[PDB]
Amino acid sequence: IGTKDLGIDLGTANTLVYVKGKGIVLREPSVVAIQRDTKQIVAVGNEAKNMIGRTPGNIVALRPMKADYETTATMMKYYIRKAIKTKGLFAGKPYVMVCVPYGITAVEERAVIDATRQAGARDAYTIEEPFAAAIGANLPVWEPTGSMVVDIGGGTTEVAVISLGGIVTSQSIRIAGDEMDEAIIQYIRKSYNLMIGERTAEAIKMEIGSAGNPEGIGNMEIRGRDLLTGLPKTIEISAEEVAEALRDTVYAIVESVKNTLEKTPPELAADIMDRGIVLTGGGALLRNLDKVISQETDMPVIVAENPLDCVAIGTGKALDHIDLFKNKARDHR
Repeated sequence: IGTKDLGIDLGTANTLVYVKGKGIVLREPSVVAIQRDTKQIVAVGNEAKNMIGRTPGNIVALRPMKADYETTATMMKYYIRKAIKTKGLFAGKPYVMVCVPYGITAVEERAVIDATRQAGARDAYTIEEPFAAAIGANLPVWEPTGSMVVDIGGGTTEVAVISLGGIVTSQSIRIAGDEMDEAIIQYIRKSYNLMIGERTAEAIKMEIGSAGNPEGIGNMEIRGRDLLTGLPKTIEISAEEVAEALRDTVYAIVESVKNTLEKTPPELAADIMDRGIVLTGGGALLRNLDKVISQETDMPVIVAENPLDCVAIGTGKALDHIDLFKNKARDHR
């Protein structure tokens, strides 16, 4: 009982490790450096970032979280080892709670667990990302009343209705932050014959992006490739245009919220109408998305406190409930 148990959120962009009794102790990019020819991972996280910055050549920089067995095991080994400052004398390895995407299958869950134990966990358990998000957002997930979370990440939006320590109904769509970026890229290509890159698209979304009602958000000067001449060009784009670019993405997200509500038992949907829907993840920060989802569902919608950290916090808080997740894993044997 001397080694502190761990919760790990291996996110698409950032990895966060929660240590029982200590909180978030590790905040590192979900990045790996591999040897360009032998495809071997030579650094992880901040160490990969530092090595990339020293440009030693013969290295390739990768974001492997969108994982295969050996990459998970290698990344887990690094993060577990780095987060644990001291070991127990009689049991030097932690129990580890691993955040996994919604809809993970049984065989996949056993593979994640195996990779985590290979990485040095005494034993390992999994928790679905929207359930971790609801726990970390402080929703009353253990009570017999309905709670709703909408976790908008990079590659997926997950919607879940929670009650009594479990997901009652849920939906996941592959429409999130990455797809907002792509919609912006495609709108600018079609409207201005201009090809922008990923950095500029993300910057546009962050600086003047919104889900609707973009009054006073402002305009931005952007640079990219004139598709006629192939030379770089600068134009000014408006928050109004960006809002129109993001419309189909936003309403796909709204549709997934509605579709989940439609599959939801009436009394749980009634509870949510009363307490409100909570948005988590980086995509929850899209200006006015809460207002748009609220307007389209006639339900209260709030952005969670600490929306970027909710999943990792909930993965750590799940350590006070290991019996539940123990039982969940034995279901998926």
